[PDB]
Amino acid sequence: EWQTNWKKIMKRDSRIYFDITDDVEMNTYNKSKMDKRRDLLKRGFLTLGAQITQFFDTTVTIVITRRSVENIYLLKDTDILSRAKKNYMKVWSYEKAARFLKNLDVDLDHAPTLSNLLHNEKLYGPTDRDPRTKRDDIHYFKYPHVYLYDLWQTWAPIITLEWKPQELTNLDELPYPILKIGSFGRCPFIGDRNYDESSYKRVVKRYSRDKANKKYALQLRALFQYHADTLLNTSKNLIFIPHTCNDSTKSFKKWMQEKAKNFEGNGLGPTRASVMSKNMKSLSRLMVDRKLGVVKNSGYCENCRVKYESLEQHIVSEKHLSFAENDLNFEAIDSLIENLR
Amino acid sequence: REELTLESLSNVKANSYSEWITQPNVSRTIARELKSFLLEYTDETGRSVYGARIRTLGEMNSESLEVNYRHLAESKAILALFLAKCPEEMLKIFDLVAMEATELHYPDYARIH
Amino acid sequence: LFNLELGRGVLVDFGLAEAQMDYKSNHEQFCPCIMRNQYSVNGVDLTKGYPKNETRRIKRANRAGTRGFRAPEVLMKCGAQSTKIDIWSVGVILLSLLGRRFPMFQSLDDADSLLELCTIFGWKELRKCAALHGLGFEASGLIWDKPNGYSNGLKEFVYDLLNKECTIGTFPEYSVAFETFGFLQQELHDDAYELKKYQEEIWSDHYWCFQVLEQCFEMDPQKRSSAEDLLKTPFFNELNEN
Amino acid sequence: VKKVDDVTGEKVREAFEQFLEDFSVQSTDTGEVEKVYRAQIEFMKIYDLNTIYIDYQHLSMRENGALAMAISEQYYRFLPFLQKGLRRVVRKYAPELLNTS
Amino acid sequence: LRIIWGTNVSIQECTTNFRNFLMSFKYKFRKILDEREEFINNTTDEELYYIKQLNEMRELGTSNLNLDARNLLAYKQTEDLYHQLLNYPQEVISIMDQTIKDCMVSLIVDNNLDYDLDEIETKFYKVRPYNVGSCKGMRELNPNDIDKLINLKGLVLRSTPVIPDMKVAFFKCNVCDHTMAVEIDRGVIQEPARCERIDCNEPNSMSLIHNRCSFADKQVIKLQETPDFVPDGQTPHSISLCVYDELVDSCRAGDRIEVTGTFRSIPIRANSRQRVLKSLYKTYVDVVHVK
Ligand SMILES: [Mg+2]
Ligand SMILES: [Zn+2]
Ligand SMILES: [Zn+2]
Ligand SMILES: [Zn+2]
Repeated sequence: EWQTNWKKIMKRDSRIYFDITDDVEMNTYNKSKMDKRRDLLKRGFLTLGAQITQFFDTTVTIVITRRSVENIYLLKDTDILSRAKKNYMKVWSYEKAARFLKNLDVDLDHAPTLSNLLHNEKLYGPTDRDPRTKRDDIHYFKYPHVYLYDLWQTWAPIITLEWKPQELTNLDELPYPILKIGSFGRCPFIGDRNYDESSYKRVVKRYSRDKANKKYALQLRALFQYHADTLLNTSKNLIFIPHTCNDSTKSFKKWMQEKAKNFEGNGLGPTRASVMSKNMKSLSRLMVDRKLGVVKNSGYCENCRVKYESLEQHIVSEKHLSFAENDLNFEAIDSLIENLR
Repeated sequence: REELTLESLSNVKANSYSEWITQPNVSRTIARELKSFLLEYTDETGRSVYGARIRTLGEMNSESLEVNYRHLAESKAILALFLAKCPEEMLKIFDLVAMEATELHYPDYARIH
Repeated sequence: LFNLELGRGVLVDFGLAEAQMDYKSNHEQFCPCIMRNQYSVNGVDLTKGYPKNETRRIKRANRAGTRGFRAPEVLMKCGAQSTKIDIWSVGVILLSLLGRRFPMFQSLDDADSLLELCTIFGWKELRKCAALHGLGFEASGLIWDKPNGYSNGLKEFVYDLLNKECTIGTFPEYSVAFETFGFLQQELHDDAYELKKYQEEIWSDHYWCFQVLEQCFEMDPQKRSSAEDLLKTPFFNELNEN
Repeated sequence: VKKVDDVTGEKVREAFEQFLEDFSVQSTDTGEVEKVYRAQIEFMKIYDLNTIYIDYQHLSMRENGALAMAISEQYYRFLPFLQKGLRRVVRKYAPELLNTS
Repeated sequence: LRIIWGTNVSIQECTTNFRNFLMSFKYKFRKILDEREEFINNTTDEELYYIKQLNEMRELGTSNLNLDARNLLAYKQTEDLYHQLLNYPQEVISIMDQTIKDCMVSLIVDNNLDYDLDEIETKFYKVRPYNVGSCKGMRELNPNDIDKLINLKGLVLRSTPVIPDMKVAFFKCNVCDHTMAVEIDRGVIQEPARCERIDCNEPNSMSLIHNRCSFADKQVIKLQETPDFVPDGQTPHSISLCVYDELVDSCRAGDRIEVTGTFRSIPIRANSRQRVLKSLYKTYVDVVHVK
């Protein structure tokens, strides 16, 4: 059982140097793939959380050498294997380190099919390009943004909001709802806009509205005070929980403290396609107001599948009259008219 | 072939040390081996003197590494001899080596110096 | 529709009432969200940005409902919708009463309502909610007043909705909100003994009310409580008279 | 510099290599399994030919048609990879054909 | 709001009007328009005409809708859409293609049909207005008629072989073999002056790979005018028509065809060496429909 007795010092006394030298002559492609092994052991030791010292020290626990640990018989006094013998350092080789990693129960290996590659190339363009580079085909985010997408990438992204920095100015109105609290029943996100509840001109309104609205709330209070069920209402009269926060009545008494003689459309919509053509998106750049060039009831009509600007002319139109006169359309409802009767 | 070791570095296939050091097969070997020398060398007490020098360099934003000649001569005699021989091609490879060594401890240091 | 003096009500509108169909014609299949049967790389990421000219169809899921009462599962286009969402619409009303704000959410857009839910809860909660329906959420660079705001709970939320109210003076002297405000001053720390045990009555009521309020306000559809279990909760311990 | 590799190009080259090596045909009552293209390679080795004749009918069967699509539809893209695969196959089988002689 | 600069066309209003026309047009409207009300038969002239056409195109898998322009005159809401289409064929036809896609998606979803929506969404639908106002021959068109939807009638004399028109330019790095794919924009392709890869920034490393680019079909057809009105003293005229990507080789020599298309003008370079254009523009027709 090596996975526990060796993993206790794994978190507290576990700091390792990786040797970079090579004893014997080597090839350049082989040099690259031994660099890849060095990084592979690096991230196989990194995943477990073991600290690593790039600077060789005397407080180093393990060194792993592409050097021959074995045949150590003749070496320089300054060579790191000599000082590993010298300070009880746990000397390993890369094959021995691979054996240890296999005994760690950690994966050595951390598109398979040509048909899958061709399917991937049917979308996403081809693959003859740098895998990690700004594709110039996909709009990348650099400013404050909100982006909700499908991880399966099977559906189009639902939310793509991208605001320029100057749009983030004027904190009175953001393009997104920053939480605001508000007062007097306001929608929290909505502020008191052009509304100063501290203005007495406003105050003589809310307290007075509360005076006429007083006893409706008193009746409701007395009716919902003791029992949640209202069938046991009839039974000292009113009880209240004491408070100290100032009020509309307290505010108005304060304003007499401070000012009075003293100092201080239809509901439906057409079914539109999701994919926008490139030409239609290009036309969006050329838009100008109708000041250049060239009955409130308006909305969609699920019967005729046409949008109207006027109800009194849609109902008298040809298609709507034809639909209404055709009793085959109103068939399932015809079951109900006489099913109840 | 295209990659050498410290032992094979002594045998020079060129007429003079300048052509030897300029040769890429020798240049990469020298660069790797100086990278090793900066990392491994430690004092008799245990202090990695180049370790502390890199930290001081990073903590002071300096661009000077105070590399000693005892440590190079004792650790890698052939490279100290090469430095004393052709100090123009050397101190050009090793300045890069020192930059790499100080970037490992102090990442994103090229933006400063 | 609720008559106060009789004290009971009825559900009237059904024009937009969809009928659920079966789950199959424990979070492996009810909600990887596979519906529409469309559940059956190198060089491109599709996480750091969106395609400039998109050639994919947007999901088509039911969005019928009302602004500011749409559940998280109906805010992010999710097939396999269940009755659970209506439970969410119960909480918002329960949240409207506690706080004395009727228009709880402006909800100008689906994205706008979803970001409104980010302010009361937090970006991480909304993203972990999205990760359930198979969708990924991402937002950065935004000046949210509290990151992961109102984490103490919706308790602190109503307390702030009441704080601005109890400092300016927007409540009357015969108000009922002051009881909730003084009970959150309990929950947050920031003769005449009908006073004391009606004190205990309304405090126990508020304490359990926030429990049902947070069961209603849950991101997970499945682990959200149903109507039966929500009615069996000890906040409603007045059903013995039946 | 890290030259960009065409992943599907390498895959098509490997598929072409197995097509050249492992392809077999059933003779018409005159013999058992015969590898057509290895025989063609040794034929053009003996007779010092430069052209190898690949039958598209034979190629369509391999890789459930996935090699067939890519070679027919993107021939100008995958031609160097086909050349590399053929050169490797010649290098392992009949290695003396890679020189002008 | 938000009309297009240089045109009367508003995307929202034009889309709404064309959708209403598509959902609610019957051929009895045109029979009334042509003062032929006594030919009106209730059986086939009282069915939505374009709804049936859209259903047939969905069932058959086709992508082109043949829109009779005069039909837009029959409908009241599209009396202005007719003039907008004639005056601004490009914008209006693009809006009509988008509207056709929306209309077919609505037909599939609203009626809850079984048809898959994946291949509908990815399909490019096109509109082919043909029966636009027939007059003015070809020689009576003034420069104010450039970029307008005109209708010619004549005889096909000749047709050039299929010309490849590059739509996507495929470049390749001479150093790291990294490739971008530039899209054409109004006949101009922005050749990269640097490899976009952050690893190498060689200035002139990129080279155009002609045989790996994306090409489309273009064909020039020589037509002899046979106008309804021939002014005194003039001789028969010959014009060049341009067919694109599905109309190539649809007209053979000796065919008598009525062609509806955009009256275009292009500046012709005086010499092949320098970039200097001639002040006298050359006129031709971009074919959108052949009858
Ligand atoms: Mg309703
Ligand atoms: Zn109608
Ligand atoms: Zn779901
Ligand atoms: Zn490059």
